[PDB]
Amino acid sequence: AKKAIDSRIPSLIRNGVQTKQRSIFVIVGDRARNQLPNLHYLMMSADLKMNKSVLWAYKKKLLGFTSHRKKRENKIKKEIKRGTREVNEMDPFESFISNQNIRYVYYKESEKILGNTYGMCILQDFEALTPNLLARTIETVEGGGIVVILLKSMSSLKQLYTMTMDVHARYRTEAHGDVVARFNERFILSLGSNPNCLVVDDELNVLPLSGAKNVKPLPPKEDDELPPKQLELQELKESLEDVQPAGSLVSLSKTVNQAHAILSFIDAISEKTLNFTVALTAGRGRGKSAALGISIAAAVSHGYSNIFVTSPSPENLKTLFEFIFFNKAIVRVDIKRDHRQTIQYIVPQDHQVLGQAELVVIDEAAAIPLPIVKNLLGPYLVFMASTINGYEGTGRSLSLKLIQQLRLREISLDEPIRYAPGDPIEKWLNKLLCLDVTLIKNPRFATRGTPHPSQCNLFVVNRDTLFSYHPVSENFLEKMMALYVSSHYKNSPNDLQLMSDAPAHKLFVLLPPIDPKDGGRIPDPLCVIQIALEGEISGDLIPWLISQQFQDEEFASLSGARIVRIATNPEYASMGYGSRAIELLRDYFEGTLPPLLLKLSEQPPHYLHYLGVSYGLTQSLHKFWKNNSFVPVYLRQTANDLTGEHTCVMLNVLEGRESNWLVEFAKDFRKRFLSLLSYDFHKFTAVQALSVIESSKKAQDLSDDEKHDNKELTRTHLDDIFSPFDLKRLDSYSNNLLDYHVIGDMIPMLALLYFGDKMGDSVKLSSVQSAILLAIGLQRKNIDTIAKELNLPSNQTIAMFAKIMRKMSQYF
Amino acid sequence: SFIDAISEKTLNFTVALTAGRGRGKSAALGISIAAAVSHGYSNIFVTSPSPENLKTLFEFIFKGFDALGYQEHIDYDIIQSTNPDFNKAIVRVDIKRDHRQTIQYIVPQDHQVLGQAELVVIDEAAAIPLPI
Amino acid sequence: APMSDVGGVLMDKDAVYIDIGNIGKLIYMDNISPEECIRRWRG
Amino acid sequence: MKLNISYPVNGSQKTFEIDDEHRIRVFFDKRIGQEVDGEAVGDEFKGYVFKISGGNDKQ
RNA sequence: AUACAGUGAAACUGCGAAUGCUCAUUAAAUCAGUUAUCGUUUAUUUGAUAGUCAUGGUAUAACUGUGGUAA
RNA sequence: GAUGGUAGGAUAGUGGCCUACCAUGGUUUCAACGGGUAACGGGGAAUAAGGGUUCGAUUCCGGAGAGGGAGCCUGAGAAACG
Repeated sequence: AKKAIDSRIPSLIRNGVQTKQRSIFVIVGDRARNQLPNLHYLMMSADLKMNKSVLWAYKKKLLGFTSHRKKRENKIKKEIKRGTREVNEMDPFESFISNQNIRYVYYKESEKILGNTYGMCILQDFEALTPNLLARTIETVEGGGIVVILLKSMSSLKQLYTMTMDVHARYRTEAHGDVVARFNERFILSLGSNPNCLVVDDELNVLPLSGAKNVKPLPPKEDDELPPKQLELQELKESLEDVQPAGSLVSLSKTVNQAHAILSFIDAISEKTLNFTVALTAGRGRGKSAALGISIAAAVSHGYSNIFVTSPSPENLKTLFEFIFFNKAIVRVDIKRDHRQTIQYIVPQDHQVLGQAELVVIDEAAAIPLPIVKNLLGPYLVFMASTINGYEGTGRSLSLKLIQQLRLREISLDEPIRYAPGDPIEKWLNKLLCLDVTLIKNPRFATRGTPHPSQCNLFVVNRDTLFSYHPVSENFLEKMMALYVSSHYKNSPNDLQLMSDAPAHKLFVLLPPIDPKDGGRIPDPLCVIQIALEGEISGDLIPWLISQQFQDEEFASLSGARIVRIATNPEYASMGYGSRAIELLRDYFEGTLPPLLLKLSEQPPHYLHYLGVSYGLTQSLHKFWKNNSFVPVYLRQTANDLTGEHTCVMLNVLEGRESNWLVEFAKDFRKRFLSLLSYDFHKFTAVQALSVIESSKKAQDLSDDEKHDNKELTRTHLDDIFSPFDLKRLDSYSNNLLDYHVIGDMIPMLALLYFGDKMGDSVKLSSVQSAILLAIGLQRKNIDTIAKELNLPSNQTIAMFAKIMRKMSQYF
Repeated sequence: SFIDAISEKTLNFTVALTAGRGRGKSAALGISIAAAVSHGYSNIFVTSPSPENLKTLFEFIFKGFDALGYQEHIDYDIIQSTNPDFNKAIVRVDIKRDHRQTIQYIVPQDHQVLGQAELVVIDEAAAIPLPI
Repeated sequence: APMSDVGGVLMDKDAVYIDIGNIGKLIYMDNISPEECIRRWRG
Repeated sequence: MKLNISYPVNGSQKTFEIDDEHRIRVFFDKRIGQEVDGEAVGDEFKGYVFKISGGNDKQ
């Protein structure tokens, strides 16, 4: 029973390990455990130099065995004592377990595998494949490598059988509820279209049903199968020895991208412009931090004195300090000295320290708020480090608009330090994960040239048909996702799985009108809207947070929808296509396959009491919704590190139900904001506060209400609160002889009871004067801070102050 | 003594110079700046309680010997249109670099600089109350 | 034991069978004449 | 967060996985033997009354 | 056998588990002999031996089931 | 505490075993004491040598340890050292 094996299997593994690539296998079957270690031994015997370690990832179970060596040895010893074996017996699988090197890892601990390199990885649980996870492991598998997925489930077995028998039809059972792994179906089909993948069973009877069904063995008997990056490795290299103190470190530098990025930094060292940043946009692990190590090496060998390191968090300063080449002194440690020995990490909020400093490096600029970004782009020298094509941070267009609101040359790192370029798994992964965002740069719509909003149309998407892997639908999907990534600032990879498989989530496209010729060419979106049905119709967010902030069993019984994403482009931000789409969607609510594109008409929505948008608070979008028709509902208090802005939610209702509890909430929330100023957003912009308070004023002075209006205060309660000596000193500073502290003692509650609508109607001072009042009595900041806020270098501040408190005095 | 204190690889150290009136405290602080940027790691943060003579405190660069030339408004570094005789480029200029070519200042009321600082040079800290 | 069985495989010619289941380089830098060798080394 | 909730008259002990931060932070800061409602945690737990009996940490 | 009685795993409980090799040298110390214990202790052995509610409450283990953790 | 008294604690039990309170003693050229002793030593301890010239065979060595000082725990009996 020493059976044969099809040529595809060892042919693929040998060809991969001599092309420095990665292969991927999926095993259906009853065991797969016994068929694994044959592959591992086979891969070493294909090549004796490649890395040994195998990573095993699982959700919470282990297939028929356990890891603790004491447990396995005790069990097997006791099995000898109970007499079920022979003394010197160990099967191939358990041999593999207790002989190789394994890192076991959970799913949730997926972040402890970042910097390592593994020879093989194993994914045990197929029905919980987070995109973020899959990105982790596949990126960290070294070249000449194997990625193997185990597929013990009859459910996926029937799924794949059905898909192979009919690509168009599928198999969906509602025994799960309303959750179906459309992302996993797309995974399986794209894997079918992979150029070096394989689907195989137990006993390795390879299935031709999918994958690279026909690989041929290369003749690897040659030394010239060598990439152009290898071919133009350093050949005019000044590696000579009479003097080469940086030539040593350039020879340490690995790729040609690393080498001429180092050339960029040395040209920058020669360059003596003051306000300057040297920009590296990199793929991940491609020599970014390595270039950081050579940059710090060169800039302490020859640079000013040393550099301040700035990071939003302590990320792998592990490797940033692990770049070495003996403690620092004036001895021949220089080319090893310009490294770990000056351990002084600082916090990136010390931008004035940075302005003083000789040279500053910034790492992963995508997690830095833009005011901090400019405060570090003062008039001095900075090395900017960021990851394009990348999770957890910025995008290409986001970084370009960053440097354009900023400002010099940029450099992008691409060549992977581990595996071979042009990699099939890397390309296929970029395709499936959909991070190839270049659709903005395409020559059809590289410019902003778009029609006018007189005719634009919403389309609801049959997302099942969308995520069904059909190439035109696929094409449409990267187009819209490129829009999505350009629209946001920072993105997570699981979100694609989120809207693909989340039942209550819906997507809409504002599109130009149909081409009247045939409708055969590709539609090209203008805006994309992501919402989710949330409420008693059932999404854990909105009624929960409302119930927490105010006891409202009525709100618990309510049902509506939350807008998660508005999706436009800075090329289209000129006019308000989003406002067009907003009006259209609000009008829709309050007024052999299923088709790829469904018209908005043939799908009745449910009964939506309310619509609420959730977003990180900014001036532009706040102004946008404020010009639009949403009630300011809630603002958080602690701005996170990443966004730098407190979260904030808007609501809007316009139905036959005249709500007015929204108006009650608006009055409460304006009062709450009045409380919360000078507490947590003690220091933020007064005109922003002004915009918020007047938007709240609009919201609680919307239509359909008459008891929500303010009643006039009483002079009885006035004298109840104040003191006649305070009134005397009010008239005294009205005579302008006293001190502004002796008025600021009583300024803030004057602002408080002033900012009620009684005094709002009595005396109208809604200008820069009211801005100054808000700043000095409720933002409670210095007169000097107000002065440089208004950029008025004189006592104009006290001029308007004297005017307005004078107006108060003749009121009194 | 202070360069020995600098060569000490500790994080925290206090170097104190209690001088009488009329002994060149500004000369001592500028020498501290030149020393601890020439061999020091990164750069130094300088604090005075007032807009003091930090301009000349940086002007003690290679001059400031037997003839110091402390002048009111005629002095050449005080004059804006100047060549400070010790200009910087891609040159071995370090001790003639850690000075008036990089005039920088910290208000003592913004004490977060000196709460996350690495090396500071302080003119006249006796007037500073103890918690700050 | 590469040519022999281990695990459960043995590798044939191709068909794997499985079971059932400075002066140093200055001198030796040979495109240099000794004249400029000693000239450089003196300087 | 996994919760073993038992009702001992029926002998019905059932576990639940919760995915949030908020409901578990509601149950935070308690000792064994006390009581916490079901309305602060679950829309399907209104009128439910749950007594702590024990637990296991993450290790 | 409609209480069981055969047999019997898990466990309660009773008792035993106080009859192993290596390293260091003391001349009333040890050891041998001989006492004494109207001055002590004793599970066990055997021998005697106590006139001063047709039946009171408990609990567990095991079992069942639900879980945690690399262990 | 060296000798003894008286009292008490302690011990299963006496007894300076231990503490108070005291008395100021005891051993000694009859050599105390001290030193060395190869003290793997000796004991008719041991069966003996049913005739080797003194020799065999057995038994007691004596104590301590069970990573190392320190402390605790049951049982009739442990200062158990698995």
